[PDB]
Amino acid sequence: STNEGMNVKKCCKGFCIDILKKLSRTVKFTYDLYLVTNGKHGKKVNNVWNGMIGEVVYQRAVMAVGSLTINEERSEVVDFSVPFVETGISVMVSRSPSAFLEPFSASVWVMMFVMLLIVSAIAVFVFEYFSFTIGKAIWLLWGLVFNNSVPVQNPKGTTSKIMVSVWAFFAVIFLASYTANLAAFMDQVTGLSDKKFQRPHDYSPPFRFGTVPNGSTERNIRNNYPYMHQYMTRFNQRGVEDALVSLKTGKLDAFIYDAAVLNYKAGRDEGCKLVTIGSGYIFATTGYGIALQKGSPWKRQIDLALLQFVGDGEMEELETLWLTGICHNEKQLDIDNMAGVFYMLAAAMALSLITFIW
Amino acid sequence: SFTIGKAIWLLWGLVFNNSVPVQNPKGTTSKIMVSVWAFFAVIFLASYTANLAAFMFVDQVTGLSDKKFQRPHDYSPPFRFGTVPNGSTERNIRNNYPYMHQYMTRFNQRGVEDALVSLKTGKLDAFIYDAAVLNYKAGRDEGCKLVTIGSGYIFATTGYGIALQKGSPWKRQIDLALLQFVGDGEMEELETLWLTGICSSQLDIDNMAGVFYMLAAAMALSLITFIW
Amino acid sequence: GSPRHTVPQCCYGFCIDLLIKLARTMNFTYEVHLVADGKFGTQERVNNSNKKEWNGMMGELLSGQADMIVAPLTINNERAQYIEFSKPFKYQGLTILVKKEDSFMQPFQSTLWLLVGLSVHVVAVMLYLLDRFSPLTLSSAMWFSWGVLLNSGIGEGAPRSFSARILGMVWAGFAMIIVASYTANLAAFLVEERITGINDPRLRNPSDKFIYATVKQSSVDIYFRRQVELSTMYRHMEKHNYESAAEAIQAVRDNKLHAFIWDSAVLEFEASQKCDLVTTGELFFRSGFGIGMRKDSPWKQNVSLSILKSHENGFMEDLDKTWVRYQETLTFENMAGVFMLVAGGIVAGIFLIFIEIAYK
Amino acid sequence: IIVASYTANLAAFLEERITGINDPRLRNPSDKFIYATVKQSSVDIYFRRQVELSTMYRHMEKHNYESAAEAIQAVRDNKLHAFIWDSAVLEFEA
Ligand SMILES: *[C@@H]1O[C@H](CO)[C@@H](O)[C@H](O)[C@H]1NC(C)=O
Ligand SMILES: *[C@@H]1O[C@H](CO)[C@@H](O)[C@H](O)[C@H]1NC(C)=O
Ligand SMILES: *[C@@H]1O[C@H](CO)[C@@H](O)[C@H](O)[C@H]1NC(C)=O
Ligand SMILES: *[C@@H]1O[C@H](CO)[C@@H](O)[C@H](O)[C@H]1NC(C)=O
Ligand SMILES: *[C@@H]1O[C@H](CO)[C@@H](O)[C@H](O)[C@H]1NC(C)=O
Repeated sequence: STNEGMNVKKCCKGFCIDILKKLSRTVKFTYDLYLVTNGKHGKKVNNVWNGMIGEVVYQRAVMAVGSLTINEERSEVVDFSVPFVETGISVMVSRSPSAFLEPFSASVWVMMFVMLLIVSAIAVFVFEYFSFTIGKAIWLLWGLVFNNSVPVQNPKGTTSKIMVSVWAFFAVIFLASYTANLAAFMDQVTGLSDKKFQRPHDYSPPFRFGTVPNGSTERNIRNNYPYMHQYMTRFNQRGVEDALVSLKTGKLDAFIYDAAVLNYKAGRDEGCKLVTIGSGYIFATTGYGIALQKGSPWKRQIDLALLQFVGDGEMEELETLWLTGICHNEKQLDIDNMAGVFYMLAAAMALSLITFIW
Repeated sequence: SFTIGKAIWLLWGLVFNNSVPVQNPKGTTSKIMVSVWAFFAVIFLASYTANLAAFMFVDQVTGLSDKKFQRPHDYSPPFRFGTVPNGSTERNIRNNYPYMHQYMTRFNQRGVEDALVSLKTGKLDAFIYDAAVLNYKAGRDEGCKLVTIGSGYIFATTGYGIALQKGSPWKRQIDLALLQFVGDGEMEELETLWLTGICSSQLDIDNMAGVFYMLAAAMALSLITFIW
Repeated sequence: GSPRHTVPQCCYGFCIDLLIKLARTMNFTYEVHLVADGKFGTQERVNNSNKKEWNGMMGELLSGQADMIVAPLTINNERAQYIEFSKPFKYQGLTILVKKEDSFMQPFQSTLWLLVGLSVHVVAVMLYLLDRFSPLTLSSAMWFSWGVLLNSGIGEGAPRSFSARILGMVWAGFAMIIVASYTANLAAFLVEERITGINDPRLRNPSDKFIYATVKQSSVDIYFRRQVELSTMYRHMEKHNYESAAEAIQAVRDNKLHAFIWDSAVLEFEASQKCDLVTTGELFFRSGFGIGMRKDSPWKQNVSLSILKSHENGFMEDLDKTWVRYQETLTFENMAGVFMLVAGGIVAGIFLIFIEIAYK
Repeated sequence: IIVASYTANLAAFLEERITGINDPRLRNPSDKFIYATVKQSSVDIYFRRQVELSTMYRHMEKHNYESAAEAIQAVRDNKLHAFIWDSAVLEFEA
């Protein structure tokens, strides 16, 4: 209800704090560090900025040592340094066979055996109307199913050859359907113009996706597609930690955020569960910079210090040490299917032993 | 025992597994190479079905992610594309892809209507232009053979505005006039008055041509076997 | 590589003939020595007092072990403020070298093939034992056991299978469902190589397939390190640092590379030499290459006038005429190993047939 | 070879409309995407009001139907793919 507050003293560490300490070693200036109390990174609401942009532009701060995104409006209001790291954007998703005889052929199997007995009875009737087709037509018929060059007899009847030809055509189209099923049995979003992000009526389960408020990501969306910003407004969320809890519990499907930071969150994830789509291929691939005031004489020394920090492997050492590498990306041969075929083969050897002993 | 000079048919009929069975000798000689040729025929038919699965009228240009615009060495027919010389379209290309400007600089053109005449006669393969004017010209084209492939998928899709000097006080009133022009459908009325435009089991549409070529080859071979 | 092996050998080529032209224009005696390493030289820190030094040719020029660097020196910010330069004689850009060129038996894992072989062996043995214990015998049993699996047609008969027709029909269906599953998952398994510039979204975050590197501690690596917005490609190139360019050519020839940043006309000359190294139609980083000269001296002016004499005539055109202008289910490369293994199987089968004829 | 092409065709076989209200592949149609509306309708006025309905207005003017019976005859013969229409009438006709 009021604007009264207290100056709480808090400790700071991380990557940008190491950058600030190395600038205090190089440029040799006394640092006056304080956290912003206005809000997030920045979004202009009726010619009123907030956050680090509101501190730098409105003559309340000198430089932005911490991490700050770069777009057109922030390149217009202030001047950034050189991009020392490639941190673009990406989308976080949720990420939360036995055999080919019993789960696939269960209701068709009985009718196919009924058709087999009908065709065998027709063959017995043709053989007895006008040479082992009295009761032993099962081996002949299920050998002509596969047609593995098994000669049995010389067919002199026209009816038998017509039935064998029709059954062979049925076996050919059944093998074609079986290979089509085996071909049909074998990411989610592959572009910014995907059919899913424009309308969730592509599939049957609905999903939600949103971004963070008070940031330049919303302006980067509105500079490309304002309707994507409208669907984000229809799918609003609370914050970064709240979206993380919604991804852990399942209340959120996708989440548009940075590229390398979600890679860090994927690497520190327990069980390597939250995995981004690829590694950030066809996204914007933006970078981070150091924003200073327009007309600052200290900008050249900071730029030379950053070129000294990058051009000797020290920035590579900082980006190797302060980043994670546990969870990697994208973690013909099958095991269980021919195992179940081997179980059915063992049952076939059991049945052959039963028919051999009696 | 007709496999003295007729071994060609006996070896080439063991591929499509419906040949007449020939009595092999009892010395276990022919059956091993018959089994080897049979396994070779099985893996050859497997590779043929794999090639037919990897094979899967359609358009030749997909957009900015085409497999031709970077380097035409992969495909056999070459192509060419250009924009207006020393224009804003060249700078809009250079703001996104300088290599596109490098491949476009050697294939430049002169005039937009001259580029249309070059597309109709065959002196040009592609021309980058605004999609709305191309829709308006395809709506009035003689021949009805212009269907615009792509209208802003991975394209720019930008707008136009009124640019004044830096510091003009009339710019706010021009912005209010533009907000008046948008908020009543008058701008869309001008766009409707000025811009306009008019005009499965069927995948074997080219396989029957191959059936015709194989039938012609079979008739030619039957004529050769008939004359001698 | 070697502890101490430096012998007098013969140097010739482009820069040697350029030095001969320099000696022909203005008189000076020289002695050509080779540098110990194979690196251009970077601004490397030394182990004490926080000082950045050089190595290679610049490490010998500033230390007194060299007098003139005759090399394609890249004009940049670090090297122009230390020593003087000359007129750039070479205008040449960079480009990308790529390779424009099906797990059947030998790349495929060999557990199930030996399993099918031992399975048909056990089937033939137990069918022969059932032919012994009935409710050319072995030759006919092997003919039946290899004719069921043959699946193309054979002139055989029908053995006595009053208690063995079930085993034969299950083995026939078993062999056909194995070869059907094998055809199906190979067709599902086998159902993109180009780079075409540094402005590629696919190479912003590479992987184990997108292989691209450069020469270790080269001026091209210095220029790519100066480009701070290409940090991930710098991470990918620093993990595959190559010492010499011949190792890079040997790696890209033996299918260990997929892209390599190298000079354009040299790769055109290599395309004239070898037909398997053809680049794209791109050209970037047109940087002038000259001669790194010494301090204030009139012989620097004499060398500059000799280079200007080489520019005003067609001597560089003559070098370009003598070096640059002088030119010289696929079943072509994919099924070459298929052809070799099928030919080896044919030779082994013919050898077994001749041994069978010579025995019986 | 014919039945192998048949097998590959059935493999390529194994959806009547994508149904995207703002899908750019549906906003920008092709020669196969055929959709029309009633000529000079109030629904056409409301589509004229919005700004993302420009390409659909340029496509539906190529197939201007006079009455709704022509649209029913066109969608009956599997010629159309989209037709903006009232909901209770379609619930009656279903
Ligand atoms: C942005 O920050 C302001 C405070 O400056 C806050 O009131 C607002 O809720 C934030 N934006 C949203 C939509 O969360
Ligand atoms: C563009 O302008 C230049 C002069 O600046 C002229 O020489 C050239 O012919 C023009 N054409 C091109 C390349 O667009
Ligand atoms: C060049 O200089 C050398 C001394 O360095 C001298 O002996 C010679 O006569 C001169 N003439 C030539 C070969 O140009
Ligand atoms: C420090 O000394 C070692 C001795 O071999 C030398 O190789 C190295 O270049 C020096 N500096 C660095 C970069 O560690
Ligand atoms: C070479 O250097 C001398 C000074 O040693 C100078 O007088 C002359 O102009 C220069 N030019 C020639 C002849 O190469």
